[PDB]
Amino acid sequence: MPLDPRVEQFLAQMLSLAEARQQFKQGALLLDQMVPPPPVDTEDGTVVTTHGPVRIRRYIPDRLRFSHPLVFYHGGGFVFGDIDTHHGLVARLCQTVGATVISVDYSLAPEAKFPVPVAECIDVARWAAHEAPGWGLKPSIVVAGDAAGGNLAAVVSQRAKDESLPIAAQLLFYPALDMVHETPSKRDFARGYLLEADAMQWFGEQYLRTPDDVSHPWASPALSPDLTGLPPALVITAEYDPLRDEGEAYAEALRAAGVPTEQIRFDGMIHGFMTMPIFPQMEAAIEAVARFLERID
Ligand SMILES: CCCC[C@@H](CC)COC(=O)c1ccccc1C(=O)OC[C@@H](CC)CCCC
Repeated sequence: MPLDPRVEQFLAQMLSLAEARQQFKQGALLLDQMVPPPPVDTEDGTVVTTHGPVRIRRYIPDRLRFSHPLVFYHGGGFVFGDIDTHHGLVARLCQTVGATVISVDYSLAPEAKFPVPVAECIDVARWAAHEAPGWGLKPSIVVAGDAAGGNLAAVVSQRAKDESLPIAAQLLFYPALDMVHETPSKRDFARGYLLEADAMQWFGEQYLRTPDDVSHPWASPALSPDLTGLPPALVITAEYDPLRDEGEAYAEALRAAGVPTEQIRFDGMIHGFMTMPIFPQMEAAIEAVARFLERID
């Protein structure tokens, strides 16, 4: 419950759009150098979405143990990140679960704005549902994402029924869910825990079209008043993350809507930890993912 010691060390030791994207990529590949991912067979590809081609990467496990494709949406505040920044997480998800994983390079803001990545993420999920029989898998997919990518996975899940899209589960890793309400964790951990109040504002300015967008349910899936019938859900939070309370409240709300829900707070942890392989909690959370999906298919 105190701040993990390795996290403390991490936090102690630490301007242009293109080069802000760059330092994000460099921070990521620096973590991967320090703690290399397992080897995994991949193949690049493209998906035709209603907003353009979107690059994807398919991960193939050494040993296929799971009978649904995972579709992973990377985080980074809708502004940063890509297939490469999240390779360390996706590689381990692929090998630990023994699932084929579709990692998605959706359109980043501010070039694309809300709700372009929502539509594209829906299109890729539909693509994967269509391909699944030909991979030898069940047609129902698992959607998954971290932070901003958890937001997308949550919106995709809520829109699944309307869009005739089969989803077997949703893995939300410290997701952003509510852009309207100021929770206690948002106030208590506003500064100093990697993800900051000022950054969250800036991401919002880049992603949304106008301030009114914050209350739209495809920006804020938490405001959706009827969560009955949604995909079984694994919701992971970090204790010391401003996003913690919305994530946890959402899992509570799903539980009360009859949705089979597993809720896990990682104590001592901060936002982003599932892409930070310097922390052993990253692999623990990946084992949590593998255990949860055993209870699915
Ligand atoms: C090896 C991979 C490198 C990246 C890794 C750190 C080394 C993880 O970083 C993060 O998770 C992260 C860090 C800073 C800013 C944003 C994020 C992020 O994903 O979500 C931002 C949230 C803001 C609330 C979107 C909500 C918009 C209202």
